[PDB]
Amino acid sequence: DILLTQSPAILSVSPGERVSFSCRASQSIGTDIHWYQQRTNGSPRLLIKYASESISGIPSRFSGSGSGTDFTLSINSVESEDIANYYCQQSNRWPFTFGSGTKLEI
Amino acid sequence: DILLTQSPAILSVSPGERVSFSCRASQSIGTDIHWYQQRTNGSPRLLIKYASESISGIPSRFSGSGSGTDFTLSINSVESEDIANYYCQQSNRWPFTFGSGTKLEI
Amino acid sequence: SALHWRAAGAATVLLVIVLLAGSYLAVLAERGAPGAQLITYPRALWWSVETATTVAYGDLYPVTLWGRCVAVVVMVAGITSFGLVTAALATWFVGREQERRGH
Amino acid sequence: SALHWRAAGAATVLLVIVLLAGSYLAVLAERGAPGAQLITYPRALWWSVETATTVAYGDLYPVTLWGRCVAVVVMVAGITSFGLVTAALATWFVGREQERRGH
Amino acid sequence: SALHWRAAGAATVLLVIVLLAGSYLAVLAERGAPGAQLITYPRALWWSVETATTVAYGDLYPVTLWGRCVAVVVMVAGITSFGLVTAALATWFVGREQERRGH
Amino acid sequence: SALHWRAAGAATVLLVIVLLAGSYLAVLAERGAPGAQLITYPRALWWSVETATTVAYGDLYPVTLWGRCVAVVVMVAGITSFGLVTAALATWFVGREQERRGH
Ligand SMILES: CCCCCCCCCCCCCC(=O)O[C@@H](CO)COC(=O)CCCCCCCC
Ligand SMILES: CCCCCCCCCCCCCC(=O)O[C@@H](CO)COC(=O)CCCCCCCC
Ligand SMILES: CCCCCCCCCCCCCC(=O)O[C@@H](CO)COC(=O)CCCCCCCC
Ligand SMILES: CCCCCCCCCCCCCC(=O)O[C@@H](CO)COC(=O)CCCCCCCC
Ligand SMILES: CCCCCCCCCO
Ligand SMILES: CCCCCCCCCO
Ligand SMILES: CCCCCCCCCO
Ligand SMILES: CCCCCCCCCO
Ligand SMILES: [K+]
Ligand SMILES: [K+]
Ligand SMILES: [K+]
Ligand SMILES: [K+]
Repeated sequence: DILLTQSPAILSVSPGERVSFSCRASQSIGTDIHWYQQRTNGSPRLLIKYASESISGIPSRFSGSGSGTDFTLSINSVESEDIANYYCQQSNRWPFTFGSGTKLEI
Repeated sequence: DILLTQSPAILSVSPGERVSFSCRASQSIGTDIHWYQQRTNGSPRLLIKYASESISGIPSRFSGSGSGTDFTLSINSVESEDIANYYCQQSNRWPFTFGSGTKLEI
Repeated sequence: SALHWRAAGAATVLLVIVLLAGSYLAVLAERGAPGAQLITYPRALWWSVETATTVAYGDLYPVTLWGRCVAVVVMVAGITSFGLVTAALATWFVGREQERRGH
Repeated sequence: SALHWRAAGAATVLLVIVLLAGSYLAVLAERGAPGAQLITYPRALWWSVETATTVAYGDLYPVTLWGRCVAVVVMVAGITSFGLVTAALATWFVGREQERRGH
Repeated sequence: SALHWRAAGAATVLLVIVLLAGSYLAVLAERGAPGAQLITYPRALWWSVETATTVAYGDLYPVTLWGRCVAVVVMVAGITSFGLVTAALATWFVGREQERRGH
Repeated sequence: SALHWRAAGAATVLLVIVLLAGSYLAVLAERGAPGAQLITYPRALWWSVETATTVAYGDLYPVTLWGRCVAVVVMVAGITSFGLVTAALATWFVGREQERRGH
């Protein structure tokens, strides 16, 4: 099974600054990574699909990058509503797996 | 994206000595590496293409070697006009990427 | 209509059907096998085309018994459909040459 | 019966025989070669089908001389069997078109 | 001239055109996809030949939807062109044997 | 003798010649290219067979321009030789069926 490493587990950023979450796969998985946001007491919410493809209704502030084993989720100018846990998920090989998650602090 | 590591960042050599810049790719890229020279206040200048192929107008002093992940740019008998930054660039996978550059000191 | 052309068209539509059904059944058979890559329907359709044309790049292939049985069905369907197109072309050429010889 | 259909059926059964014998002989030839992957009979049968159809995904292949000779036999058997099926289809189409032209 | 030979030549020139256009369009479709390898025109022409012959070594292949559509066009063009050459050869042989039988 | 069988035999011997010459020329073209794998004559002959049958496992392939030109020659020779065998089989079947119909 593919291990998704999200390090660091906590990201601390000043308001309006660009921030980047990291997701590293234990093997090359092309672009088959997807990014979800989970706020407190909420269900996960698809932010990015296939490493970089935008989702309807997600602010243009969010973007994604990378291929192979190293992937990045970026937020340009962070704001308070971004405070949440962020998870990556791979669909390249069965079974689908999740990263351990990175918390965003402001 | 393919990471091109150029280490060390500074190379110090005596005049007339052979020197070797190193470029290491994060994954195997065959021979799809190209070497550029940038002098102070100048634009980059293609020195070597496809790891080892000579460019018209470049002194025979310059050569290139390697395949896979490890590549070398060599200068036999360095002279003052070689003082510059040297960059490698890969074209094996999209997007094209650059190494961080190595400065030549005499 | 001439039998070879009707059979060519029928083989074309049957091959399309086999491609779609093979994508569906390949995903169905491969999910649950750790390490399997043939597990989403888009790239499964790409793989089915690869398999029917015998242009198998090696980016995707089944690892389970039933995925490989599906693959064999797709292989045979594609090979026989393209061979049937070749046979229809040969029949057309043979008839045209008979007519050109005034026979 | 018509010769082309009988030959098609005979080629089908001969190809099945070649697939089974090639799986057995490929395992026999590849075991003992360090790094060889074509060493268990199930995936050897899968590989033999891959080889006979020319749909060679690249997941398995022989590394020894005798394994590769077995592979060549399987390749030629599969290619000629499918070509014979194509030839039989062409003969059927040609006869049908001759009859449709009233000749 | 005989229809099968003219069609063979036309298919040859059309296949050359498809190879060149497929190389161009494959580079156009694959650039912008992170990790894509089919992104320079020389190796794209090599890949187009691989794809048209079904001799797909697996060194290069498209990863985007439009690159794979281009690939399907190249596959079908190559397979049908080589099958048309086979059909023309069959027609030539059939005519020669008819003449040799004095019919 | 019948033209299709003589042409089949001639194509067989020509394909053997092309396999040997292609192995030699592939090694000649690939040595000197860093990272090239098609550089010893035994596995070059194995690769030439892979290429002529279109059963390209992906264990070996050329990386230079001239190696790939050699590869294209081998591809076309193999594909046309096997298609010629198919055409000869079709001619044999057509003649046999004509005779069976008493025509
Ligand atoms: C001495 C004679 C040897 C000749 C062949 C040996 C026969 C072995 C039976 C093959 C299927 C059963 C293997 C098994 O137990 O299924 C699983 C194996 O663990 C996985 O299935 C598989 O690996 C896929 C099966 C291959 C499908 C393609 C076959 C085309 C008809
Ligand atoms: C100058 C002319 C060059 C043209 C070809 C050169 C001929 C070389 C002989 C090839 C077989 C002997 C090599 C050897 O000593 O066997 C082993 C090599 O160490 C492994 O066998 C092998 O690697 C597999 C043999 C290839 C089998 C497929 C061949 C189809 C008929
Ligand atoms: C239940 C029936 C399942 C049978 C097949 C499922 C149909 C899926 C539609 C396939 C194309 C759309 C996928 C998509 O959204 O495009 C992208 C997927 O994210 C990438 O495109 C791709 O991966 C390439 C498309 C494949 C091209 C070759 C197809 C030959 C006609
Ligand atoms: C806009 C039209 C684009 C369509 C194709 C573009 C034409 C490019 C010319 C291709 C050969 C020259 C490339 C070159 O400079 O040779 C080397 C490249 O650095 C390596 O050669 C190679 O990579 C191998 C050449 C491919 C051989 C198979 C071709 C079958 C006829
Ligand atoms: C011939 C196709 C059979 C359908 C495959 C069903 C998949 C179930 C595997 O458990
Ligand atoms: C043509 C098939 C020959 C049988 C292979 C026997 C394997 C013995 C290898 O030492
Ligand atoms: C059928 C070929 C279509 C041309 C591909 C255009 C590439 C654009 C992809 O954004
Ligand atoms: C068509 C075959 C040409 C022969 C290849 C010669 C290899 C020389 C490469 O420098
Ligand atoms: K292949
Ligand atoms: K491969
Ligand atoms: K064929
Ligand atoms: K093939």
